[PDB]
Amino acid sequence: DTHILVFPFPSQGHINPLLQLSKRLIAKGIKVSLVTTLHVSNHLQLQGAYSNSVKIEVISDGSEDRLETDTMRQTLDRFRQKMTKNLEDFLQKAMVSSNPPKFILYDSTMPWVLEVAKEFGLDRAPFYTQSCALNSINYHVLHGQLKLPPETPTISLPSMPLLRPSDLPAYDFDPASTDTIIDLLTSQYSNIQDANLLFCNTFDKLEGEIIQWMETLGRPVKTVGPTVPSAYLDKRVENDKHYGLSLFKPNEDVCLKWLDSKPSGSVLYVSYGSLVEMGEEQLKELALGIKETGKFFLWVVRDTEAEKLPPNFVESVAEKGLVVSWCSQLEVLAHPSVGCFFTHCGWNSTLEALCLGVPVVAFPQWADQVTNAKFLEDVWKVGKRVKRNEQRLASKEEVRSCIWEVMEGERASEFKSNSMEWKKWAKEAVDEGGSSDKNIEEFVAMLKQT
Repeated sequence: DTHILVFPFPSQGHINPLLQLSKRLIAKGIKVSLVTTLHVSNHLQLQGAYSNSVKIEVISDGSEDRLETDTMRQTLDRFRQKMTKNLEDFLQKAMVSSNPPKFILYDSTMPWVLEVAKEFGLDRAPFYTQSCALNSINYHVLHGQLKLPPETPTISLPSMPLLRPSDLPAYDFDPASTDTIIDLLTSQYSNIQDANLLFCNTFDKLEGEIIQWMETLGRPVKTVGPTVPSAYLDKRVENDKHYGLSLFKPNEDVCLKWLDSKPSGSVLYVSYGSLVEMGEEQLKELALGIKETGKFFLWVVRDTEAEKLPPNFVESVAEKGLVVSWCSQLEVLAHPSVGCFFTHCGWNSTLEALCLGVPVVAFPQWADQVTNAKFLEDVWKVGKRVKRNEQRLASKEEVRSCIWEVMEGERASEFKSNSMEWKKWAKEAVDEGGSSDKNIEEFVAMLKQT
């Protein structure tokens, strides 16, 4: 039996994609051990009950954890030194055991894993959990064809759409972290020469040209996405309705009953992200913009954010708006009453919109979200970006008009038509003989050749 290690970066947004790939691998008979920290194993129940369940390997004592006093460098230098020793310690034992691991698949955000694999003579592959488009951008920043301040008003990278400065990741919301973030991002492409493969959380129909460009860098590139549960795609992995490894523990939901009573394709599902902190002025323009559409909306917004809503807002939308602390985004997006998705354009939510065939109103906030929004609007053509002002503030009218344009406007039919197509192609890719299934089959066969 073939054994591999999967080593995600310990942050929500990064763990899910690897857990999901780990499920496709165990479904093809690979034994998977998940290498992770004391902190992640305490807050997630990763241990399934079965013979083929992912084995959880805690390799840290918690002393590598982020302190709230830390400057980003401090958090990263410490994480690296301690986790480097932890992995080395783990491999010193694992590699001389009964059936040692034949591979380590690690989040591309931890390129120092490659150096450890190299010392132990262990086959290794980084996993790029965000768009291939952002692999092009960061590679070009690394090799100098692109600067941290864009040197021109239009950027034409090879095999890419034209990008403006406002289409490029904005990592500068904390002008103290920006350089640290960019060096960490650009450092994921420096040591690829020694990578067995480069895994990408995308699919060939979505980013084909960019993936073909990446293949020119000299290593085999395997598209294995989207990492969305099987029950919403090919449905070949029994019970796969959630991101996690252990048996799904349903919350008590009010959202689906509410959606059941609204017309087919009628309601705007609103989520500007579980991690985004939105200022009160923008929050109010967003709220009144949604209200000024007169459409049914379901808005999921956590209590610390909900606190910042205009005092009488929730009461004023008693008829049309359901504003709640939690729903299952996957179950909401899959619901026939949901016609449009107002999103922050995080890669994970972007893949879910594409997979579940829901047109978007793109309200990107930080980082790769701006580039994800550019592709959703101009490349995949499944909706529109809220126009924002010089101040970056999106007015209530620009929120209202954008929602109306996507849901009711001239290109409304086109957005839905294109979303149904991307839903088909996404399912195709992960279904038997799909571009992604074939990359996973190929990988599994290679592993079996030890």
